[PDB]
Amino acid sequence: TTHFTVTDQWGNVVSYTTTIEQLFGTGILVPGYGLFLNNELTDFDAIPGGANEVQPNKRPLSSMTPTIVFKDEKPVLTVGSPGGTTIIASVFQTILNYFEYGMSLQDAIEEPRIYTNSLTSYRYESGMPEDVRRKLNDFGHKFGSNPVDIGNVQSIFIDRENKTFMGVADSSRNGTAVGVNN
Amino acid sequence: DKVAVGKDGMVATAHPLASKIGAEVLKKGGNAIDAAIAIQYALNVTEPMMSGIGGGGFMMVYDGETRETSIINSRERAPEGAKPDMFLDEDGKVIPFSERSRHGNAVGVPGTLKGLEAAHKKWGTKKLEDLISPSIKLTEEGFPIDSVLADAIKDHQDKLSKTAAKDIFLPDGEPLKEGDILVQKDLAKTFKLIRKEGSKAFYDGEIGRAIADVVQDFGGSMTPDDLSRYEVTTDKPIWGEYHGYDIASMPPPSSGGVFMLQVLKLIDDFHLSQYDPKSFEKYHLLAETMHLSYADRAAYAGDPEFVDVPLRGLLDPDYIKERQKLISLDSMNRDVKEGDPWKYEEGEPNYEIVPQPEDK
Ligand SMILES: [Ca+2]
Ligand SMILES: [Ca+2]
Repeated sequence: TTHFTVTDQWGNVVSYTTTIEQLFGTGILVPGYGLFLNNELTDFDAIPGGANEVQPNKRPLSSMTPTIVFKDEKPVLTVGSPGGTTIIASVFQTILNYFEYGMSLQDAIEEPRIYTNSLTSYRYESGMPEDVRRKLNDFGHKFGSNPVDIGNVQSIFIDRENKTFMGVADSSRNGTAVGVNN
Repeated sequence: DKVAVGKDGMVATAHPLASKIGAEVLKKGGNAIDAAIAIQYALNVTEPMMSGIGGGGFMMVYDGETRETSIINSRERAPEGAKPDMFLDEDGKVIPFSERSRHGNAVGVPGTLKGLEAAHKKWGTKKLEDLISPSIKLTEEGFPIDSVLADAIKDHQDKLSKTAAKDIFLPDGEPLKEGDILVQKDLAKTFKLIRKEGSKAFYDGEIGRAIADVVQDFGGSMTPDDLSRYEVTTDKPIWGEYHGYDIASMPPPSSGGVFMLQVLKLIDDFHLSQYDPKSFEKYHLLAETMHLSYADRAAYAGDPEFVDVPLRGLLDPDYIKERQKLISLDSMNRDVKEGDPWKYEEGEPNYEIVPQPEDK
Protein backbone atom coordinates (compact mmCIF):
# COMPACT_ATOMS: atom_id res chain seq x y z
CA THR A 1 0.00 0.00 0.00
CA THR A 2 0.70 3.70 -0.43
CA HIS A 3 -1.55 6.62 0.43
CA PHE A 4 -1.63 10.03 -1.23
CA THR A 5 -3.82 13.08 -1.29
CA VAL A 6 -4.43 16.17 -3.45
CA THR A 7 -6.43 19.39 -3.03
CA ASP A 8 -7.16 21.87 -5.88
CA GLN A 9 -8.36 25.46 -6.35
CA TRP A 10 -11.88 24.40 -7.26
CA GLY A 11 -12.31 22.72 -3.82
CA ASN A 12 -12.05 19.15 -5.09
CA VAL A 13 -10.38 16.86 -2.57
CA VAL A 14 -8.72 13.50 -3.23
CA SER A 15 -7.72 10.82 -0.64
CA TYR A 16 -6.45 7.69 -2.39
CA THR A 17 -5.07 4.49 -0.84
CA THR A 18 -3.86 1.93 -3.33
CA THR A 19 -1.82 -1.22 -3.13
CA ILE A 20 -0.59 -4.49 -4.61
CA GLU A 21 -0.68 -6.17 -1.15
CA GLN A 22 2.79 -7.31 -0.04
CA LEU A 23 5.80 -5.35 -1.09
CA PHE A 24 6.07 -6.28 -4.84
CA GLY A 25 2.79 -8.13 -4.55
CA THR A 26 3.40 -11.79 -5.41
CA GLY A 27 6.78 -10.71 -6.81
CA ILE A 28 5.61 -11.93 -10.24
CA LEU A 29 6.67 -9.50 -12.92
CA VAL A 30 4.68 -9.81 -16.13
CA PRO A 31 7.37 -11.05 -18.61
CA GLY A 32 8.04 -8.38 -21.23
CA TYR A 33 5.64 -5.86 -19.60
CA GLY A 34 7.51 -4.64 -16.45
CA LEU A 35 4.53 -4.47 -13.98
CA PHE A 36 4.16 -6.28 -10.60
CA LEU A 37 1.15 -8.51 -9.86
CA ASN A 38 -0.73 -8.25 -6.59
CA ASN A 39 -1.12 -10.98 -4.04
CA GLU A 40 -4.32 -9.26 -2.95
CA LEU A 41 -6.26 -12.55 -2.66
CA THR A 42 -4.34 -13.64 0.43
CA ASP A 43 -6.36 -10.88 2.22
CA PHE A 44 -9.01 -13.54 2.16
CA ASP A 45 -9.34 -15.92 5.08
CA ALA A 46 -7.29 -19.08 4.34
CA ILE A 47 -9.78 -21.24 6.17
CA PRO A 48 -13.30 -20.78 4.56
CA GLY A 49 -16.74 -20.56 6.21
CA GLY A 50 -16.65 -16.92 7.24
CA ALA A 51 -17.52 -13.47 6.09
CA ASN A 52 -14.05 -13.07 4.44
CA GLU A 53 -13.86 -16.49 2.71
CA VAL A 54 -12.51 -16.75 -0.85
CA GLN A 55 -15.23 -16.95 -3.52
CA PRO A 56 -15.00 -16.52 -7.26
CA ASN A 57 -15.58 -12.93 -8.36
CA LYS A 58 -15.29 -11.78 -4.67
CA ARG A 59 -13.29 -8.90 -3.26
CA PRO A 60 -10.84 -9.75 -0.45
CA LEU A 61 -11.44 -7.67 2.68
CA SER A 62 -9.17 -4.60 2.85
CA SER A 63 -8.12 -2.51 5.81
CA MET A 64 -7.49 0.56 3.56
CA THR A 65 -9.04 3.64 5.14
CA PRO A 66 -8.94 6.70 2.87
CA THR A 67 -10.74 9.35 4.85
CA ILE A 68 -11.98 12.94 4.62
CA VAL A 69 -12.98 14.81 7.80
CA PHE A 70 -15.57 17.64 7.58
CA LYS A 71 -16.56 20.69 9.69
CA ASP A 72 -19.96 22.37 8.88
CA GLU A 73 -20.20 20.06 5.85
CA LYS A 74 -16.94 21.45 4.20
CA PRO A 75 -13.83 19.24 3.97
CA VAL A 76 -11.12 20.18 6.47
CA LEU A 77 -8.67 17.19 6.67
CA THR A 78 -7.70 14.15 4.55
CA VAL A 79 -6.14 11.10 6.26
CA GLY A 80 -4.97 7.68 5.12
CA SER A 81 -2.08 5.27 5.49
CA PRO A 82 -0.51 2.06 4.29
CA GLY A 83 0.32 -0.84 6.66
CA GLY A 84 -2.16 -3.72 6.25
CA THR A 85 -4.40 -4.29 9.27
CA THR A 86 -2.40 -1.52 11.13
CA ILE A 87 -3.99 1.10 8.81
CA ILE A 88 -7.03 1.35 11.08
CA ALA A 89 -4.66 2.05 14.03
CA SER A 90 -2.68 4.67 12.05
CA VAL A 91 -5.78 6.64 10.89
CA PHE A 92 -7.70 6.65 14.23
CA GLN A 93 -4.60 7.61 16.18
CA THR A 94 -3.89 10.53 13.86
CA ILE A 95 -7.48 11.71 14.14
CA LEU A 96 -7.38 11.19 17.94
CA ASN A 97 -4.15 13.18 18.18
CA TYR A 98 -5.38 16.08 15.98
CA PHE A 99 -8.93 16.46 17.33
CA GLU A 100 -8.96 14.95 20.88
CA TYR A 101 -5.46 16.14 21.85
CA GLY A 102 -5.29 19.29 19.63
CA MET A 103 -1.82 18.59 18.29
CA SER A 104 -0.53 20.22 15.17
CA LEU A 105 -0.91 17.99 12.12
CA GLN A 106 2.70 17.03 11.99
CA ASP A 107 2.79 16.29 15.74
CA ALA A 108 -0.37 14.22 15.35
CA ILE A 109 1.22 12.21 12.53
CA GLU A 110 4.63 11.77 14.22
CA GLU A 111 3.39 10.79 17.65
CA PRO A 112 4.28 7.18 18.40
CA ARG A 113 1.46 4.80 17.44
CA ILE A 114 0.59 1.44 18.94
CA TYR A 115 -1.24 -1.51 17.30
CA THR A 116 -2.70 -4.66 18.80
CA ASN A 117 -5.23 -6.87 16.98
CA SER A 118 -5.21 -9.59 19.62
CA LEU A 119 -3.73 -10.71 22.94
CA THR A 120 -0.91 -12.29 20.86
CA SER A 121 0.05 -9.44 18.52
CA TYR A 122 1.39 -6.04 19.68
CA ARG A 123 3.44 -3.32 18.00
CA TYR A 124 4.69 0.10 18.96
CA GLU A 125 6.75 2.89 17.43
CA SER A 126 9.87 4.20 19.13
CA GLY A 127 9.14 6.88 21.65
CA MET A 128 6.87 4.88 23.97
CA PRO A 129 8.77 5.26 27.22
CA GLU A 130 10.52 2.25 28.65
CA ASP A 131 9.05 2.52 32.10
CA VAL A 132 5.46 2.74 30.66
CA ARG A 133 6.04 -0.28 28.31
CA ARG A 134 7.13 -2.30 31.42
CA LYS A 135 4.16 -1.28 33.41
CA LEU A 136 1.85 -2.12 30.42
CA ASN A 137 3.50 -5.56 30.15
CA ASP A 138 3.20 -6.19 33.94
CA PHE A 139 -0.49 -5.39 33.59
CA GLY A 140 -0.85 -8.12 30.89
CA HIS A 141 0.29 -6.59 27.55
CA LYS A 142 2.98 -7.95 25.22
CA PHE A 143 4.88 -5.03 23.81
CA GLY A 144 8.19 -6.42 22.58
CA SER A 145 11.76 -5.30 23.11
CA ASN A 146 11.88 -3.74 19.57
CA PRO A 147 10.07 -0.71 18.19
CA VAL A 148 8.79 -0.62 14.63
CA ASP A 149 7.40 2.13 12.45
CA ILE A 150 3.69 1.89 11.96
CA GLY A 151 2.01 3.31 8.90
CA ASN A 152 2.86 6.36 6.74
CA VAL A 153 0.19 9.06 6.98
CA GLN A 154 -0.03 11.68 4.26
CA SER A 155 -2.55 14.38 5.08
CA ILE A 156 -3.82 17.78 3.87
CA PHE A 157 -5.39 20.43 6.18
CA ILE A 158 -7.82 22.91 4.43
CA ASP A 159 -7.44 26.16 6.43
CA ARG A 160 -10.35 28.41 5.33
CA GLU A 161 -9.79 31.32 7.78
CA ASN A 162 -6.17 31.70 6.54
CA LYS A 163 -7.20 30.69 2.93
CA THR A 164 -4.49 28.02 2.61
CA PHE A 165 -3.67 24.30 2.31
CA MET A 166 -1.19 22.58 4.54
CA GLY A 167 0.19 19.16 3.50
CA VAL A 168 2.26 16.79 5.68
CA ALA A 169 4.14 13.56 4.72
CA ASP A 170 5.07 11.12 7.52
CA SER A 171 8.75 10.60 8.11
CA SER A 172 8.33 6.75 8.00
CA ARG A 173 8.96 6.99 4.19
CA ASN A 174 10.63 9.76 2.11
CA GLY A 175 7.34 11.44 1.19
CA THR A 176 6.89 15.08 0.53
CA ALA A 177 4.20 17.73 0.59
CA VAL A 178 4.37 20.28 -2.29
CA GLY A 179 2.01 23.29 -2.43
CA VAL A 180 1.02 25.25 -5.52
CA ASN A 181 0.52 29.03 -5.92
CA ASN A 182 -1.79 30.31 -8.78
CA ASP B 1 9.88 18.93 2.24
CA LYS B 2 7.82 17.11 4.88
CA VAL B 3 5.45 20.06 5.47
CA ALA B 4 4.20 22.56 2.89
CA VAL B 5 1.67 25.41 2.43
CA GLY B 6 -0.08 26.58 -0.70
CA LYS B 7 -2.85 28.91 -1.77
CA ASP B 8 -4.18 27.14 -4.88
CA GLY B 9 -3.32 23.46 -4.44
CA MET B 10 -1.54 20.86 -2.38
CA VAL B 11 -0.14 17.43 -2.98
CA ALA B 12 1.26 14.93 -0.49
CA THR B 13 2.64 11.53 -1.55
CA ALA B 14 5.23 8.93 -0.39
CA HIS B 15 7.80 9.81 -3.12
CA PRO B 16 9.35 13.22 -3.93
CA LEU B 17 9.16 12.58 -7.66
CA ALA B 18 5.44 11.71 -7.57
CA SER B 19 4.76 14.81 -5.44
CA LYS B 20 6.41 17.09 -8.10
CA ILE B 21 4.64 15.46 -11.06
CA GLY B 22 1.39 15.94 -9.11
CA ALA B 23 2.16 19.57 -8.26
CA GLU B 24 3.07 20.33 -11.86
CA VAL B 25 -0.36 19.03 -13.06
CA LEU B 26 -2.12 21.50 -10.73
CA LYS B 27 0.40 24.28 -11.71
CA LYS B 28 -0.50 23.77 -15.45
CA GLY B 29 -4.26 24.20 -14.52
CA GLY B 30 -5.14 20.53 -13.84
CA ASN B 31 -7.66 19.52 -11.12
CA ALA B 32 -6.93 17.16 -8.22
CA ILE B 33 -8.27 14.18 -10.07
CA ASP B 34 -5.86 14.97 -12.98
CA ALA B 35 -3.03 15.27 -10.45
CA ALA B 36 -4.03 12.00 -8.66
CA ILE B 37 -4.02 9.94 -11.89
CA ALA B 38 -0.58 11.21 -12.78
CA ILE B 39 0.59 10.50 -9.22
CA GLN B 40 -0.62 6.87 -9.32
CA TYR B 41 1.39 6.42 -12.55
CA ALA B 42 4.46 8.11 -11.09
CA LEU B 43 4.28 5.96 -7.92
CA ASN B 44 3.79 2.74 -10.02
CA VAL B 45 7.30 3.60 -11.40
CA THR B 46 9.11 5.11 -8.34
CA GLU B 47 7.49 3.09 -5.57
CA PRO B 48 6.74 -0.07 -7.59
CA MET B 49 6.66 -2.37 -4.52
CA MET B 50 3.62 -0.45 -3.08
CA SER B 51 1.04 0.09 -5.77
CA GLY B 52 0.29 0.28 -9.50
CA ILE B 53 -1.75 -1.11 -12.45
CA GLY B 54 -1.15 -4.63 -11.26
CA GLY B 55 -3.22 -3.93 -8.11
CA GLY B 56 -6.21 -2.06 -6.71
CA GLY B 57 -7.31 0.86 -4.55
CA PHE B 58 -9.96 3.08 -3.08
CA MET B 59 -10.04 6.64 -4.43
CA MET B 60 -12.12 8.98 -2.32
CA VAL B 61 -13.16 12.22 -4.07
CA TYR B 62 -15.00 15.26 -2.72
CA ASP B 63 -16.50 16.94 -5.78
CA GLY B 64 -16.04 20.74 -5.44
CA GLU B 65 -18.98 21.35 -7.91
CA THR B 66 -21.69 19.06 -6.56
CA ARG B 67 -20.47 18.90 -2.90
CA GLU B 68 -20.83 15.07 -3.10
CA THR B 69 -18.27 12.57 -1.82
CA SER B 70 -17.68 9.40 -3.71
CA ILE B 71 -15.31 6.49 -3.90
CA ILE B 72 -13.92 4.87 -7.07
CA ASN B 73 -13.42 1.26 -5.90
CA SER B 74 -10.79 -0.61 -8.02
CA ARG B 75 -10.33 -3.40 -5.51
CA GLU B 76 -9.29 -6.69 -7.20
CA ARG B 77 -11.66 -9.63 -7.65
CA ALA B 78 -11.03 -13.35 -7.43
CA PRO B 79 -10.95 -15.14 -10.88
CA GLU B 80 -13.93 -17.33 -11.76
CA GLY B 81 -11.71 -20.33 -10.89
CA ALA B 82 -10.81 -19.33 -7.31
CA LYS B 83 -12.15 -21.86 -4.80
CA PRO B 84 -12.94 -21.36 -1.06
CA ASP B 85 -10.05 -23.79 0.00
CA MET B 86 -7.44 -22.76 -2.52
CA PHE B 87 -4.98 -21.75 0.31
CA LEU B 88 -5.37 -25.14 2.06
CA ASP B 89 -3.05 -28.09 1.16
CA GLU B 90 -3.62 -31.90 0.46
CA ASP B 91 -3.88 -32.41 4.20
CA GLY B 92 -6.33 -29.47 4.70
CA LYS B 93 -3.72 -27.32 6.51
CA VAL B 94 -3.22 -23.59 5.75
CA ILE B 95 -0.39 -23.09 3.18
CA PRO B 96 2.29 -20.92 4.81
CA PHE B 97 1.94 -17.22 4.07
CA SER B 98 5.25 -16.82 2.28
CA GLU B 99 4.30 -19.68 -0.15
CA ARG B 100 0.67 -18.77 -0.78
CA SER B 101 1.54 -15.02 -1.08
CA ARG B 102 3.90 -15.80 -4.08
CA HIS B 103 1.52 -18.19 -5.85
CA GLY B 104 -0.73 -17.49 -8.83
CA ASN B 105 -3.80 -18.21 -6.76
CA ALA B 106 -2.97 -14.94 -4.88
CA VAL B 107 -3.41 -12.70 -7.91
CA GLY B 108 -6.64 -10.70 -8.11
CA VAL B 109 -7.87 -9.22 -11.39
CA PRO B 110 -6.27 -5.77 -11.14
CA GLY B 111 -8.49 -2.73 -11.12
CA THR B 112 -6.26 0.27 -10.74
CA LEU B 113 -6.21 1.04 -14.45
CA LYS B 114 -9.97 0.95 -14.77
CA GLY B 115 -10.16 3.15 -11.63
CA LEU B 116 -8.07 5.89 -13.12
CA GLU B 117 -10.20 5.89 -16.32
CA ALA B 118 -13.51 5.98 -14.47
CA ALA B 119 -12.16 8.86 -12.39
CA HIS B 120 -10.83 10.55 -15.55
CA LYS B 121 -14.17 10.32 -17.47
CA LYS B 122 -16.06 11.83 -14.52
CA TRP B 123 -13.73 14.70 -13.41
CA GLY B 124 -10.77 14.57 -15.75
CA THR B 125 -9.67 17.83 -17.27
CA LYS B 126 -6.26 17.20 -19.02
CA LYS B 127 -5.86 14.50 -21.72
CA LEU B 128 -4.75 11.10 -20.15
CA GLU B 129 -1.74 11.31 -22.57
CA ASP B 130 -0.31 14.28 -20.56
CA LEU B 131 -1.01 12.56 -17.27
CA ILE B 132 0.73 9.33 -18.28
CA SER B 133 3.85 10.68 -20.07
CA PRO B 134 5.96 11.89 -17.09
CA SER B 135 5.83 8.28 -15.83
CA ILE B 136 6.75 7.00 -19.31
CA LYS B 137 9.97 9.08 -18.95
CA LEU B 138 10.74 7.98 -15.42
CA THR B 139 10.37 4.39 -16.60
CA GLU B 140 12.34 4.81 -19.81
CA GLU B 141 15.24 6.96 -18.63
CA GLY B 142 15.18 5.71 -15.02
CA PHE B 143 15.81 7.47 -11.72
CA PRO B 144 18.02 7.06 -8.61
CA ILE B 145 16.26 4.88 -6.04
CA ASP B 146 15.36 6.15 -2.56
CA SER B 147 16.34 4.17 0.61
CA VAL B 148 12.90 2.65 1.17
CA LEU B 149 12.79 1.04 -2.34
CA ALA B 150 16.45 -0.08 -1.84
CA ASP B 151 15.57 -1.70 1.52
CA ALA B 152 12.47 -3.19 -0.13
CA ILE B 153 14.55 -4.83 -2.88
CA LYS B 154 17.02 -6.20 -0.33
CA ASP B 155 14.38 -7.55 2.09
CA HIS B 156 12.45 -9.35 -0.69
CA GLN B 157 15.42 -10.51 -2.84
CA ASP B 158 14.44 -14.18 -2.50
CA LYS B 159 10.85 -13.62 -3.86
CA LEU B 160 12.24 -11.38 -6.64
CA SER B 161 14.94 -13.86 -7.75
CA LYS B 162 12.37 -16.53 -8.67
CA THR B 163 10.54 -14.22 -11.15
CA ALA B 164 11.18 -12.07 -14.24
CA ALA B 165 12.00 -9.22 -11.83
CA LYS B 166 15.44 -10.89 -11.33
CA ASP B 167 17.05 -8.87 -14.18
CA ILE B 168 15.72 -5.35 -13.44
CA PHE B 169 15.94 -5.38 -9.60
CA LEU B 170 18.61 -8.03 -8.93
CA PRO B 171 21.05 -7.24 -11.84
CA ASP B 172 24.09 -9.57 -11.97
CA GLY B 173 22.47 -11.23 -8.93
CA GLU B 174 22.81 -8.26 -6.47
CA PRO B 175 20.12 -5.79 -5.17
CA LEU B 176 20.21 -2.25 -6.55
CA LYS B 177 21.47 0.08 -3.86
CA GLU B 178 20.30 3.53 -2.74
CA GLY B 179 21.08 6.09 -5.47
CA ASP B 180 21.48 3.48 -8.25
CA ILE B 181 19.58 4.05 -11.45
CA LEU B 182 16.50 1.95 -11.95
CA VAL B 183 15.41 1.71 -15.58
CA GLN B 184 12.15 0.04 -16.51
CA LYS B 185 12.08 -0.50 -20.27
CA ASP B 186 9.21 -2.98 -20.31
CA LEU B 187 7.07 -0.89 -17.89
CA ALA B 188 7.52 2.14 -20.22
CA LYS B 189 6.24 0.09 -23.16
CA THR B 190 3.09 -0.89 -21.28
CA PHE B 191 2.41 2.80 -20.42
CA LYS B 192 2.84 3.73 -24.13
CA LEU B 193 0.45 0.90 -25.07
CA ILE B 194 -2.07 2.38 -22.54
CA ARG B 195 -1.32 5.91 -23.76
CA LYS B 196 -2.26 4.87 -27.42
CA GLU B 197 -5.03 2.24 -26.79
CA GLY B 198 -6.40 2.92 -23.26
CA SER B 199 -7.44 0.13 -20.98
CA LYS B 200 -8.54 -2.13 -23.89
CA ALA B 201 -4.91 -3.27 -24.13
CA PHE B 202 -5.12 -4.34 -20.44
CA TYR B 203 -8.57 -5.87 -19.99
CA ASP B 204 -9.27 -7.12 -23.60
CA GLY B 205 -5.85 -7.09 -25.15
CA GLU B 206 -2.23 -8.23 -25.08
CA ILE B 207 -1.16 -6.84 -21.65
CA GLY B 208 -4.01 -8.87 -20.13
CA ARG B 209 -3.35 -11.96 -22.20
CA ALA B 210 0.22 -11.80 -20.79
CA ILE B 211 -1.07 -11.35 -17.20
CA ALA B 212 -3.32 -14.49 -17.50
CA ASP B 213 -0.34 -16.35 -18.93
CA VAL B 214 2.06 -15.57 -16.09
CA VAL B 215 -0.71 -16.28 -13.50
CA GLN B 216 -1.14 -19.83 -14.85
CA ASP B 217 2.63 -20.33 -14.90
CA PHE B 218 2.58 -19.63 -11.15
CA GLY B 219 -0.39 -21.86 -10.55
CA GLY B 220 -3.55 -19.82 -10.56
CA SER B 221 -6.62 -20.01 -12.66
CA MET B 222 -7.01 -16.46 -14.03
CA THR B 223 -8.18 -16.40 -17.70
CA PRO B 224 -8.40 -13.53 -20.26
CA ASP B 225 -12.18 -13.68 -19.64
CA ASP B 226 -11.55 -12.73 -15.97
CA LEU B 227 -9.85 -9.64 -17.31
CA SER B 228 -12.76 -8.67 -19.70
CA ARG B 229 -15.34 -9.33 -16.94
CA TYR B 230 -13.79 -6.65 -14.62
CA GLU B 231 -15.30 -3.21 -13.95
CA VAL B 232 -14.78 -0.92 -10.96
CA THR B 233 -17.57 0.09 -8.65
CA THR B 234 -18.53 3.40 -7.06
CA ASP B 235 -19.37 3.65 -3.38
CA LYS B 236 -20.83 6.19 -1.07
CA PRO B 237 -18.74 6.72 2.04
CA ILE B 238 -19.51 5.31 5.44
CA TRP B 239 -20.08 8.45 7.54
CA GLY B 240 -19.50 9.07 11.24
CA GLU B 241 -19.43 11.91 13.74
CA TYR B 242 -16.49 12.54 16.00
CA HIS B 243 -15.74 15.44 18.27
CA GLY B 244 -18.11 17.68 16.26
CA TYR B 245 -16.80 16.68 12.81
CA ASP B 246 -18.34 14.57 10.10
CA ILE B 247 -16.07 11.77 8.89
CA ALA B 248 -16.34 10.06 5.54
CA SER B 249 -14.37 6.84 5.16
CA MET B 250 -14.30 3.62 3.24
CA PRO B 251 -17.21 1.06 3.59
CA PRO B 252 -17.03 -2.77 2.92
CA PRO B 253 -15.21 -4.34 1.09
CA SER B 254 -12.93 -2.38 3.39
CA SER B 255 -12.99 -3.04 7.07
CA GLY B 256 -11.25 0.33 7.42
CA GLY B 257 -13.97 2.95 7.75
CA VAL B 258 -16.31 1.03 9.97
CA PHE B 259 -13.65 -0.07 12.48
CA MET B 260 -11.81 3.23 12.52
CA LEU B 261 -15.16 4.83 13.33
CA GLN B 262 -15.97 2.11 15.87
CA VAL B 263 -12.63 2.61 17.68
CA LEU B 264 -13.29 6.37 17.78
CA LYS B 265 -16.83 5.82 19.10
CA LEU B 266 -15.62 3.44 21.83
CA ILE B 267 -12.80 5.69 23.06
CA ASP B 268 -14.70 8.98 22.80
CA ASP B 269 -16.37 8.67 26.21
CA PHE B 270 -13.06 8.07 27.93
CA HIS B 271 -11.87 11.63 27.16
CA LEU B 272 -8.42 10.36 26.37
CA SER B 273 -6.58 13.69 26.45
CA GLN B 274 -7.00 13.86 30.24
CA TYR B 275 -3.98 11.47 30.00
CA ASP B 276 -0.59 12.40 28.67
CA PRO B 277 -0.05 11.13 25.09
CA LYS B 278 2.77 8.83 26.29
CA SER B 279 0.92 7.69 29.45
CA PHE B 280 0.18 4.17 30.62
CA GLU B 281 -3.54 4.97 30.68
CA LYS B 282 -3.76 6.08 27.06
CA TYR B 283 -1.79 3.12 25.64
CA HIS B 284 -3.77 0.72 27.82
CA LEU B 285 -7.13 2.09 26.83
CA LEU B 286 -6.30 2.12 23.13
CA ALA B 287 -4.98 -1.49 23.42
CA GLU B 288 -8.15 -2.67 25.12
CA THR B 289 -10.33 -0.87 22.56
CA MET B 290 -8.41 -2.32 19.58
CA HIS B 291 -8.78 -5.84 20.84
CA LEU B 292 -12.57 -5.45 20.74
CA SER B 293 -12.84 -3.85 17.29
CA TYR B 294 -10.29 -6.18 15.64
CA ALA B 295 -12.24 -9.19 17.04
CA ASP B 296 -15.36 -7.68 15.49
CA ARG B 297 -13.42 -7.27 12.23
CA ALA B 298 -12.33 -10.98 12.12
CA ALA B 299 -15.95 -12.17 12.62
CA TYR B 300 -18.08 -9.77 10.59
CA ALA B 301 -16.25 -8.12 7.69
CA GLY B 302 -16.26 -9.17 3.98
CA ASP B 303 -17.42 -8.18 0.44
CA PRO B 304 -20.99 -6.91 1.01
CA GLU B 305 -22.13 -8.31 -2.44
CA PHE B 306 -21.65 -11.78 -0.92
CA VAL B 307 -22.09 -11.35 2.85
CA ASP B 308 -23.97 -9.05 5.18
CA VAL B 309 -21.83 -6.71 7.29
CA PRO B 310 -23.80 -5.40 10.30
CA LEU B 311 -22.72 -1.78 9.84
CA ARG B 312 -25.69 -0.39 11.80
CA GLY B 313 -25.15 -2.72 14.77
CA LEU B 314 -21.30 -2.27 14.81
CA LEU B 315 -21.76 1.50 15.32
CA ASP B 316 -25.04 1.44 17.35
CA PRO B 317 -24.72 3.65 20.49
CA ASP B 318 -26.18 0.87 22.65
CA TYR B 319 -23.74 -1.63 21.17
CA ILE B 320 -20.84 0.75 21.83
CA LYS B 321 -22.09 0.97 25.48
CA GLU B 322 -22.13 -2.83 25.84
CA ARG B 323 -18.56 -3.15 24.49
CA GLN B 324 -17.31 -0.23 26.57
CA LYS B 325 -18.09 -2.34 29.74
CA LEU B 326 -15.05 -4.45 28.72
CA ILE B 327 -12.79 -1.39 28.56
CA SER B 328 -11.35 -0.16 31.85
CA LEU B 329 -8.18 0.87 33.67
CA ASP B 330 -8.98 -1.73 36.42
CA SER B 331 -7.42 -4.64 34.57
CA MET B 332 -6.59 -6.07 31.19
CA ASN B 333 -9.54 -7.70 29.56
CA ARG B 334 -9.01 -11.39 28.61
CA ASP B 335 -12.52 -11.78 27.04
CA VAL B 336 -11.58 -10.45 23.60
CA LYS B 337 -14.29 -12.19 21.56
CA GLU B 338 -16.31 -10.42 18.88
CA GLY B 339 -19.45 -8.88 20.29
CA ASP B 340 -23.03 -9.32 19.03
CA PRO B 341 -23.89 -6.36 16.75
CA TRP B 342 -26.66 -8.39 15.08
CA LYS B 343 -28.69 -7.86 18.26
CA TYR B 344 -29.04 -4.13 17.22
CA GLU B 345 -29.74 -4.67 13.51
CA GLU B 346 -32.29 -6.46 11.41
CA GLY B 347 -31.15 -9.90 10.27
CA GLU B 348 -28.81 -12.76 10.91
CA PRO B 349 -25.33 -13.37 9.49
CA ASN B 350 -25.00 -15.68 6.43
CA TYR B 351 -21.58 -17.14 7.49
CA GLU B 352 -19.80 -19.01 10.28
CA ILE B 353 -17.22 -17.38 12.59
CA VAL B 354 -14.02 -19.23 11.62
CA PRO B 355 -10.82 -18.69 13.67
CA GLN B 356 -7.75 -18.02 11.45
CA PRO B 357 -4.01 -18.47 12.28
CA GLU B 358 -1.95 -15.31 12.74
CA ASP B 359 0.60 -16.23 10.09
CA LYS B 360 0.49 -13.18 7.76
CA1 LIG C 1 -12.22 15.82 23.70
CA1 LIG D 1 5.69 7.01 12.89
